[PDB]
Amino acid sequence: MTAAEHGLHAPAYAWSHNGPFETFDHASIRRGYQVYREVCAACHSLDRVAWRTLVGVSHTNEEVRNMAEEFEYDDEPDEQGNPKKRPGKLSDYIPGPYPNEQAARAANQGALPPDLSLIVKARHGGCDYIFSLLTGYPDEPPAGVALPPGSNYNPYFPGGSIAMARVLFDDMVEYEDGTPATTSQMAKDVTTFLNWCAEPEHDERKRLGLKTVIILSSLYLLSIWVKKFKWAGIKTRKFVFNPPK
Amino acid sequence: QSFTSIARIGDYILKSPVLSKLCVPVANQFINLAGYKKLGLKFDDLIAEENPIMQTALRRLPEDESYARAYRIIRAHQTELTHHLLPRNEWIKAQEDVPYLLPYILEAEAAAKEKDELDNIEVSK
Amino acid sequence: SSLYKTFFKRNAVFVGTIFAGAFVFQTVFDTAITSWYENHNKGKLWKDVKARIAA
Amino acid sequence: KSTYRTPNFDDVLKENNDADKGRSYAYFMVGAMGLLSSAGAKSTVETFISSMTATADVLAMA
Amino acid sequence: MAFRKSNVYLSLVNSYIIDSPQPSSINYWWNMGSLLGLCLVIQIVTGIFMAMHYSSNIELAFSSVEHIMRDVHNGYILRYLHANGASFFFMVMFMHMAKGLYYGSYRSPRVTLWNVGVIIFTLTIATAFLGYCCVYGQMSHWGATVITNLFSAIPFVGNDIVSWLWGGFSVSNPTIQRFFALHYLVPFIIAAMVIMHLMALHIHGSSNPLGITGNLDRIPMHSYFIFKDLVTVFLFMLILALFVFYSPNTLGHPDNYIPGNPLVTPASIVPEWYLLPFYAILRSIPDKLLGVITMFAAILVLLVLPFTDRSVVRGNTFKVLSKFFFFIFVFNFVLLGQIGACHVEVPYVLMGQIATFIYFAYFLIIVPVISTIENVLFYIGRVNK
Amino acid sequence: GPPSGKTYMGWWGHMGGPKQKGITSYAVSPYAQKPLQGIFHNAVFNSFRRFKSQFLYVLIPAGIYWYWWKNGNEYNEFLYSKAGREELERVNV
Ligand code: HEC
Ligand code: HEC
Ligand code: HEC
Ligand SMILES: COc1c(O)c(C)c(C/C=C(\C)CC/C=C(\C)CC/C=C(/C)CC/C=C(\C)CC/C=C(\C)CCC=C(C)C)c(O)c1OC
Ligand SMILES: C/C=C(C)/C=C/C=C/[C@H](OC)[C@@H](C)[C@@H](OC)[C@@H](C)CCc1oc2c(O)c(OC)cc(OC)c2c(=O)c1C
Repeated sequence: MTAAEHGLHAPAYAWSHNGPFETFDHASIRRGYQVYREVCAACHSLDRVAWRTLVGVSHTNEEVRNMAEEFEYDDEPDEQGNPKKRPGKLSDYIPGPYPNEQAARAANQGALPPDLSLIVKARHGGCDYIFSLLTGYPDEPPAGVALPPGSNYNPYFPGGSIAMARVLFDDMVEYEDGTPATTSQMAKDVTTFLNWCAEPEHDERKRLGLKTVIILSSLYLLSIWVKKFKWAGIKTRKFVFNPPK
Repeated sequence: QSFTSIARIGDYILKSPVLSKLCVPVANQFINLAGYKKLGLKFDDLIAEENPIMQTALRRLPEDESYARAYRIIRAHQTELTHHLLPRNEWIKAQEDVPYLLPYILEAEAAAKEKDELDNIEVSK
Repeated sequence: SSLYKTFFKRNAVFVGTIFAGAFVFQTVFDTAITSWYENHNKGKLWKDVKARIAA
Repeated sequence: KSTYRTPNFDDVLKENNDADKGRSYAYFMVGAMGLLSSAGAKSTVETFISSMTATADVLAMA
Repeated sequence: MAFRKSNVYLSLVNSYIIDSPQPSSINYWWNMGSLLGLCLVIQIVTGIFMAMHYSSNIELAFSSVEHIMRDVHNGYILRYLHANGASFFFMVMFMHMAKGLYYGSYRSPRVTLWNVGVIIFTLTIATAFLGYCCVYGQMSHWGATVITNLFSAIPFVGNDIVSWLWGGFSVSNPTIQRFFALHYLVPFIIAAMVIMHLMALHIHGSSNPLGITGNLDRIPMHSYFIFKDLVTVFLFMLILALFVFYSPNTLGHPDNYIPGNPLVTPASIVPEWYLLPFYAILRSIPDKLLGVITMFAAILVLLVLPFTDRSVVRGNTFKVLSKFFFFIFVFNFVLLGQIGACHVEVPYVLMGQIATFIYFAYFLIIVPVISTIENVLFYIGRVNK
Repeated sequence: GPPSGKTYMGWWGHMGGPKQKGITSYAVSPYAQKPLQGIFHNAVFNSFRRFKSQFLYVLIPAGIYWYWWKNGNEYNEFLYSKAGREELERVNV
């Protein structure tokens, strides 16, 4: 199939979480959340992530509580049955920008910004893809490419024509920890944050794997030895034939 | 495939000097590559025995050949399980790789075929 | 290995001792692994990030 | 050949200066396999049993 | 006599696992069967614990699986074990089948054993498909759509069978709820078929790598093979563990992390890897009916081998031409799989059609021709007259 | 119990094999044997033999298929590049 239709292969960046013994970098997760809140959240929902999961990961119990309370959620009807709102709690899920699909399409030239809860696992390339997409918008499309009105060119997206315009620009965010908010830095951070949203069990999963693999390896090496011992009499057994008179 | 049939085709090739000089050398090379002789086996020891013809045949085999087949088979399993081959001096030589069970098999197939023929004979008046 | 004959003296290890040793192993092994893991990832953990935060 | 003439096992037999040499090694291996298995089985059982405890999303402090 | 022999229940255990006489020479290729029983157990246990947290309603299925992944303690371990285990179940089954093919295990007196195995294989393929649909991701919806549609190729009543399977106008709630119910049931029917498989195995015992009788030298299952089985059980668990903990999604499809959408079929749709060779076979026939008939025939043709293998010796160990063509068959099968993973494009379409021919030609032409030639070669190479 | 059909395998004491006579076997307790460490120096060069006889049966069919695969792939790549769009229109429909 043509290269344009397939999309440009995303290269392999040196993510700090790549490697069997590597955990996520939690400071990057912390920063990624800010980029998500200040840039992405205007068009992208994050439906599967509950506030409580942030605690002990990227924020404190107090910080998350404040963040949740900035949003109103439907509450149980009062004594008389009329509906009533309520500030958010830790048990709630991060709210999305649109009330329904139709309202989301209207605000984006008819396109639908997907939920990002699983985006890292729902695309070949994973982090490499997401990062590359965000930092891969050329100022001008290659010569000859007739880009439809309202569309944008990005070599990493299949078909090259994507409905999301470039949204990351240098210093559009003021990192709370003082880090220089370059576009590639912000891309690196949200992407790390989105990987955690999709794989919250990552750090713990690899820790368990380490114990599991050590025990199983030992059991394997050990069983070989035990088997050879139990078979030694059979393996070294010897026969002699003396034809009967 | 019956041994009567393998014999029919094989003998036809063996008689005709055209085919006989063309095939046998190929067949000889095939037999050496097979490798069964390195385990101490004779080809006839390799015939699948779980059928009535082969049971009739093995039953009719003289004692001495029977005890011999038994030793060769046991020796082959033991060598196979040790992942080795026998020392070269113990391999079966071509002169020894004789079709010792073949005559008993052919005889039983003929007896069997005749019964099948006689049980189904039509009659004309 | 005479180290074996001191503890078990030519006899195999009995299930009771095996079970008991397993409970011990479970705890020891877990701490050893968690320690190495957290150390290998020093700087990236939330523990480390919280130290550089004050609010 | 005479059945009383036992074939050569020299290549397999250990020069017995330490009688319980193979026994100690075998029993240590068997014992260690028994230990790591029991710990493994215990961990497997707890993993499954704990999947039935209250889920993270239902521990709401009303 | 010993209690293990006298007790009604224990004697079954004794005759099948303790005193069962095994041919002394079976190699590690004979360890696959126990690995298959182990796989069956892993799938059943992990599936029941997950069922406890799963909702089959089409509106909740995908989220209920995300709930298992996020909120259930050790939930991701159960799901990843189940998903990766299904793949491992197929890898081992192919090896178990390939072993049978190579050693003439399908031959008399083990024909019944082989036939039951073919049934288990069909049931296992159906069970995995039903499970895959339960996730209700994009691949789930379209997989359910495409596969239930296979039956529309049946003349006259085909579309009726499909609407009946669906429970409506298209793959919807009724469909996913019945597929979960059926996914839970089939594993138990497979278990009953495995017992029938072991029953046929017991009357004649296992075969061996030499292809000849094992009656002159047997050793008890207990101790020898129990511990030899243990060696591969751990190696199997180690490798499964590497995937479950270190690379849990490498054997799946990213599109199944997207909720099913009835109005859009992804351009990236690709069947599960273990179904690729069959998919390729179907795709190679440019006709609807014939495509589905040929694909099903690719499975049923396995039943023909006891009749087309004309050899007078069981197995390929001492057969030069048969060994060569066996490997042509294996690699041809891998090719069929690589073609299934490719686009319906020029070089690929023709290669798939030729590989499909080679697949069927192996059972119907190559084996009978080659086995006959080998029969004759064995004869003229020793008869001096 | 109920009559059982004749098979090709019996049980200990009546396995169904032919009568054995003249064969004498010998064995030595695994306990009396040199603990697992001798599988080297004596059992190393001897190994790798059950693949030196087999690799050709595996390699040749593998080679044929890998080459065939590489070729068709590289041809597909050419067909979908600029240089091959002419040939593409020809071989396509
Ligand atoms: C609204 C103006 C947007 C903002 C702010 C961001 N995104 Fe977006 N995104 C938007 C649309 C309209 C689309 C649809 C694209 C299409 O052609 O259908 C998207 C899509 C994405 C995707 C998915 C791409 C794919 O492979 O299908 C990703 C990974 C994505 N967006 C990421 C992303 C991030 C991380 C953002 C903040 C840094 C961000 N988006 C902002 C619209 C808008
Ligand atoms: C209820 C008991 C139950 C049994 C018994 C069971 N499963 Fe499942 N299986 C499930 C549930 C629940 C799901 C959905 C969760 C999931 O996706 O893993 C599932 C999903 C699947 C999936 C999809 C995996 C994925 O990608 O998420 C496959 C494939 C599968 N099962 C294969 C099997 C096989 C093969 C067997 C039997 C040999 C089996 N299952 C037995 C309950 C069961
Ligand atoms: C289509 C073929 C086929 C399938 C599928 C199959 N089997 Fe078998 N099985 C056989 C044959 C044939 C043998 C006899 C092999 C021999 O002795 O040479 C066998 C033997 C066995 C053995 C004995 C040990 C061994 O590996 O030879 C066990 C145990 C076994 N199978 C279990 C299973 C289980 C469990 C499943 C599936 C869940 C399964 N089989 C599926 C064909 C099959
Ligand atoms: C002649 O050759 C042989 C041979 O004969 C045999 C037997 C073996 C050995 C292998 C086997 C016997 C394999 C057998 C496997 C099976 C019979 C599989 C049966 C499968 C099942 C899944 C059983 C059903 C189980 C359950 C319902 C339990 C799950 C549920 C639970 C734990 C409930 C949980 C709930 C709560 C509330 C705690 C060989 O290896 C062999 O060749 C060397
Ligand atoms: C209620 C129970 C029912 C209805 C059971 C039905 C069982 C059917 C068969 O099993 C016996 C069937 C699964 C088996 O055919 C022999 C497989 C090889 C089918 C292979 C198969 O997979 C696909 C797939 O997985 C997809 O996913 C995204 C998409 C697909 O197209 C794009 C296919 C496809 O085109 C084919 C042929």
